[PDB]
Amino acid sequence: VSTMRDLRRSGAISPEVSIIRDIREREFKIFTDVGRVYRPLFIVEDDESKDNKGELRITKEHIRKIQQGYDDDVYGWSSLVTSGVIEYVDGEEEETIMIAMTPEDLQTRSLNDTAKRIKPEMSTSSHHT
Amino acid sequence: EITHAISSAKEQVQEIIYKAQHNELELKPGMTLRESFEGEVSRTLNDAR
Amino acid sequence: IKLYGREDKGTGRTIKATLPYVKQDIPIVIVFRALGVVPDGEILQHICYDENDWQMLEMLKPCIEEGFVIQDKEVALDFIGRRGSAALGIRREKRIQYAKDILQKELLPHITQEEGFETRKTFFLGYMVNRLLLCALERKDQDDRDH
Amino acid sequence: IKQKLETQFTCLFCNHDNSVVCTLDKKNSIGLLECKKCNLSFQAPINSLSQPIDIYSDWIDACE
Amino acid sequence: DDTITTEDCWTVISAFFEEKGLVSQQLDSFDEFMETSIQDLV
Amino acid sequence: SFRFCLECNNMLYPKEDKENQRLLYSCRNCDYTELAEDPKVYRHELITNIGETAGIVDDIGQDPTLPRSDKECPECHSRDCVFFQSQQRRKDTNMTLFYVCLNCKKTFRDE
Amino acid sequence: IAFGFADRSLPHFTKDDFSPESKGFVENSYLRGLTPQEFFFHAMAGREG
Amino acid sequence: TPALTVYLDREIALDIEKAKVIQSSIEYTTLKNVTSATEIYYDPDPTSTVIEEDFDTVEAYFSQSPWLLRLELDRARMLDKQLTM
Ligand SMILES: [Zn+2]
Ligand SMILES: [Zn+2]
Ligand SMILES: [Zn+2]
Repeated sequence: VSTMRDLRRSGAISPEVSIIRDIREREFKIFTDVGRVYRPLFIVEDDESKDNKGELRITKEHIRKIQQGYDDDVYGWSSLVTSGVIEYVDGEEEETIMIAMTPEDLQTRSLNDTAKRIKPEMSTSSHHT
Repeated sequence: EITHAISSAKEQVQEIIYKAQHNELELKPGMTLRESFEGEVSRTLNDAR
Repeated sequence: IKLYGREDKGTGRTIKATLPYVKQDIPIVIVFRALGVVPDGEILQHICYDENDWQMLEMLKPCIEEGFVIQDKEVALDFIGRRGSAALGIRREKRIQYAKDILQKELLPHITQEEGFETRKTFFLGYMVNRLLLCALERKDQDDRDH
Repeated sequence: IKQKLETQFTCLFCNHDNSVVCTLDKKNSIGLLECKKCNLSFQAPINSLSQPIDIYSDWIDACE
Repeated sequence: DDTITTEDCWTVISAFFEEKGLVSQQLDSFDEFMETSIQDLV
Repeated sequence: SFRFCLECNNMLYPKEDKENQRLLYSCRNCDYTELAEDPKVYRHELITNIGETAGIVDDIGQDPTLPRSDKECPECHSRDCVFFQSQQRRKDTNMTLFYVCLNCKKTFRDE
Repeated sequence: IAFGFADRSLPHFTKDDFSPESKGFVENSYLRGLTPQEFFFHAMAGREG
Repeated sequence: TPALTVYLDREIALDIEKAKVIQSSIEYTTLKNVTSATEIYYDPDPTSTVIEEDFDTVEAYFSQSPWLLRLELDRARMLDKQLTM
């Protein structure tokens, strides 16, 4: 699955393909069907083989090239998808992933402003991945 | 005051989960464990608000 | 694929399937034999992948006995053709060859439709029965139609 | 209990259609075809799953 | 490097709509029908 | 575990040998017969617990959606596991948790 | 709120989480503003009405 | 939701112990409700048993078909419902 996942993140396989590992039922399902509804998400580095871990793969360098329109030796949305920083997930693959709501939730923090809203405690699991 | 009463209610719900998962929860008449569990949590949260 | 038998009602709790263009429900074992895999021991080796699971094996018990007397491929294929919405009087010499089309095509056509590939349909059929019994054994919730 | 059923099959001998009656005795696994016209009779074994089309099929093969 | 800010998120989103717009699922679907699907149906 | 004839692959049925007064396992398509190792022929569990623990797979720790705990493994004493309540879908099922050590894959509880 | 995903209410939570925030307790007031998770749950209850 | 409202005689209604007696007599209990497991053995010798577990039970107690029907009662449900063997 790691190899297959990396083929989608580079462009060798069409980015709209779904790669779904259901570990509990011991089933691995792949869909190239027409008509699946999907949405894009930022990819978070999950491999414990680099200092990159726990952070967003996308950086201001990509953001820099987006505003310019060109690489430093057209560069738009689909350029990001075939460079492994954004991927598409559909409803079936969404079942097997863990999504942070905002970039700030990727890292733990150090308030008491009685006007502003309370952020959830999230104390049922000790460490989220 | 408002924030404290909600904070303490979340703790009691934690205690209920602990009791139910360690077989220390009273069963309500006519109800299975999961019904009794769901029932007690709902009463706590509506009284908290 | 329908599982008959209510809770302590329905006596023999067997399983019959429904095939396109056939008027009546046909027991599972019969269609397994009709595809070219006939001894019991191979049939159960295609469905259940856990020889210890006696609860699942006990539920397949009545299905074997209600389809025991159909002991070879030819009488199985003919049992099918005698129900499949055709005309009256196509004789055994051909009523088999009409049912072989209803099995090769129309039945699971998404897997394949070329000849000599009946191993894929037999293996897939076993998967279905396996999934059917997991829900009946309360080991897996029924599917959520709105997912 | 025996089942006496009329069918829409054609007799293989007299050719009268809608005149073949099927008597299926499941207690003894014996099925019986009868012609309401020329009066012929044909016996064949039946199981529990059989229907008038099962023995009428066996009658077509018993002739040929 | 540094952290992705709220303004940076909208830069990414701007690139999406610049390329795809709002009705691309209508247009791409029909385009695939004229290029290929008609031919296959024949 | 119910078995099949080693020469015909059809299923064996239990039948008594009246003359020698012993239990046999007989076939139904041929003459093969063999001796029964177990006097028990059938069991029906009304109050059952089977499949509670069953789904223990080797890659359950690769699933990042599972919550993680601090519980000490009895075998290797690792500080890293996944846990989950019972996968039994009965309505009266308990809510007690199963923990799986990612090293030896043993299943324990909090009782 | 039911587990419409497999053993969880939304993909932003871990499985088998029965805490208040996981099963639809909206802690904030309308004045304070709702968080994104709370928002969807509120829209589920509202739709049913 | 069919339901009965069963008022009790006054002398019984103010004594919780007597009311529990009434409770157990009204409540339907089948054999299926208290049975945990059933078994079918081949026990050919009527005066003995291959089962080592029921050895001391049947041997001392005793001091037709070879097929045996052996059913087990759950101790907890039998104790709560106040039923004797
Ligand atoms: Zn005639
Ligand atoms: Zn044999
Ligand atoms: Zn370990």
